[PDB]
Amino acid sequence: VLSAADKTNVKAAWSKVGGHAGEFGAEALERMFLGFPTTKTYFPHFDLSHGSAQVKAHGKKVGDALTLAVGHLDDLPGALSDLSNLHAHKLRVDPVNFKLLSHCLLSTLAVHLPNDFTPAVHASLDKFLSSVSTVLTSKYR
Amino acid sequence: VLSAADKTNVKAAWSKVGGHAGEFGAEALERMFLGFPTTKTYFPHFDLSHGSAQVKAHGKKVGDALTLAVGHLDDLPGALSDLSNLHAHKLRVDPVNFKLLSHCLLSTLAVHLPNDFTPAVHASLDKFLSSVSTVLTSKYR
Amino acid sequence: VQLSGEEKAAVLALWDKVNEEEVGGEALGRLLVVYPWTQRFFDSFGDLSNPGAVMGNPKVKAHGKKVLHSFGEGVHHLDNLKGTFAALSELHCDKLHVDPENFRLLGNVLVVVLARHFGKDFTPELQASYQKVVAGVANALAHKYH
Amino acid sequence: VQLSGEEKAAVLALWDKVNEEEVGGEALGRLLVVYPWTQRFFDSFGDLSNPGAVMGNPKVKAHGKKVLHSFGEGVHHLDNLKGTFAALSELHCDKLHVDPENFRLLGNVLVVVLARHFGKDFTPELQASYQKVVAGVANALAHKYH
Ligand code: HEM
Ligand code: HEM
Ligand code: HEM
Ligand code: HEM
Repeated sequence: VLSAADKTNVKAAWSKVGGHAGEFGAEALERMFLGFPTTKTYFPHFDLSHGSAQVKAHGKKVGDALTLAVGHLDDLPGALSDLSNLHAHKLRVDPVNFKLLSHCLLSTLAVHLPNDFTPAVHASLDKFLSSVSTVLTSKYR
Repeated sequence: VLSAADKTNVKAAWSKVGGHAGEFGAEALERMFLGFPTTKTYFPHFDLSHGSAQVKAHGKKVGDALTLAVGHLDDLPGALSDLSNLHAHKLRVDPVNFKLLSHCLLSTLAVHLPNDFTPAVHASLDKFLSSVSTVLTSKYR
Repeated sequence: VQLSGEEKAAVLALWDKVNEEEVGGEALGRLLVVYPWTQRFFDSFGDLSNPGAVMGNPKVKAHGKKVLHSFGEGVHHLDNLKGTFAALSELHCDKLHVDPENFRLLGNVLVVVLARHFGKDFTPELQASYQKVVAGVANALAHKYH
Repeated sequence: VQLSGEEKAAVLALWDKVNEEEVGGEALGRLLVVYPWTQRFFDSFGDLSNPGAVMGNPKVKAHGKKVLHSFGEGVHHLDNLKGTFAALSELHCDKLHVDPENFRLLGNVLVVVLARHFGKDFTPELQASYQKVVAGVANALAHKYH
């Protein structure tokens, strides 16, 4: 769980991501839409082609929400409260799907920061994406 | 998540379980060892035959810990803190296994309290067993 | 889906007593109640807003019966699930886009419903046979995603 | 495990560049670090107490290479995973008792390791092909539990 050591790794790792959070969030969606095509189902209204401006715009929102969560590890439930309602009540996103996106975001971070993506940092980031996924599916069950 | 309505259903449902909690905990283990035999792997030192006294004794411990959790829904992490250490550090129980046991415990409650096991009560009890499973695997990741 | 001839006989004997509409409607309704994101596939069924709307919607009961009748077909063809459900496997992947994980949730909710209806006749050994059947069905529907 | 002949060609071309010991040792070590309950299967390997003990244990690297060499065999026999891994399927179910879910975790950790090592050459499309391969392997090892 998010232990102090995990909070320290996650803050340090996100400082290295720095200004690429939105570009990494866009790349992660892309790998998710190509590797796990059932996910494309929640985005009928998007142009999902490589480089669509919408995906790029949505990659920035996801990237900013992760940057917000990193700033409030002590209280993700209140920082992401509004996103729980949307994903649970409004979008009815199948929980398996947060796992696929988390996997795609770790893959993207491994591509771009190979030297910073150490085993201990990979373990803390997985716990973090798991905590964020739990808050977003909390309003369900 | 455990909303007040879920806490009210879980307390009411556990009051109907009453004194059979240990006998239901023993039956649930039995259905788990027969339906999902990889689970038998954590109990080499037990006599797992139908009616083994050990399984019956362990069914009582599990039943009592659930009865404790039902008494502390507002704070499962502190009430079950000691059980998190054991399952995570000492036993290294694969998290998939809490799901199998939760399923087996719901099956057992459906057998014995068919009239009390309504759809809304089944939904609250699933959320409860999920919360209890999360606390017990928290000390991992 | 790899059973003794006596386990298979126990499986079939219970299925002789399964009312497919009562069990099917209840299994599907409980799925929709207990795992709420599953309601997005059934937008066309109308009011699915609370447990009572859900358990009483005639659309839920009729679809539950169809799903259960089809399950009853895999029960009568345990030596050939893969071929019994191939076409159903492509409908769910291709047209419905259902994640395969939901096939496992439904199979387990079905098992909980059989327990509720058969009580103590639904012994631990009979439940173990049924877990092999629901997993056998869940993997043949999931065979075309793979 | 249902790929275009060009996707298959891209898959094989990357495998020409895979150092099975470096990638295998890293994939297995990261599994043991990231999903800690997986360490119970490897009690005999000795010190697995912290990331450094884990990444440097010679027993982890050698087992990672064996696991990866075997994976490389399913890559060279994509039209026949099921038969390539049958015997391995029975060892894991019968003797090791590994839950099949762990095959999927390892496959994904492998994908994250290929990304780390190939960087931008490990494109989104190449990653999508590899997700079909790791799922193809995870289901053939899981074929004997079912
Ligand atoms: C790390 C996990 C996630 C985070 C932090 C996240 C964050 C967000 C944010 C910040 C928004 C924008 C809301 C707005 O613009 O008001 C959003 C919208 C949305 N997300 Fe999530 N998301 C996550 C995972 C997912 C997953 C796994 C899916 C489905 C596969 C998904 C599907 C959607 C959809 C369909 C929308 C509405 C988009 C639109 O119509 O513009 N999200 N998400
Ligand atoms: C609802 C979930 C669970 C609860 C509340 C629970 C509770 C307990 C309790 C109260 C103990 C006894 C400790 C003592 O006597 O000090 C225990 C021990 C143990 N449990 Fe868990 N348990 C759960 C799930 C599991 C699962 C899923 C497994 C593995 C498949 C498992 C395996 C064990 C083992 C191996 C022990 C030690 C038993 C012995 O050697 O006597 N438990 N559990
Ligand atoms: C036990 C596993 C399942 C079996 C045997 C099964 C079987 C069937 C059958 C026989 C039909 C009728 C198809 C037709 O005649 O065109 C159907 C349709 C459908 N099923 Fe499945 N199903 C299963 C699981 C699921 C799950 C878990 C979901 C979603 C959470 C799902 C969603 C649907 C939908 C949305 C349709 C089309 C509905 C309509 O025609 O209004 N099914 N299924
Ligand atoms: C990509 C999926 C996997 C493949 C291809 C694979 C392949 C292999 C192979 C080739 C061996 C050597 C067997 C022998 O020569 O006797 C082996 C052994 C073993 N594997 Fe798997 N494996 C996989 C996943 C796993 C997972 C996820 C675990 C546990 C978390 C696991 C645990 C073991 C153990 C404990 C052994 C025996 C170790 C020993 O001999 O010291 N494997 N595996």
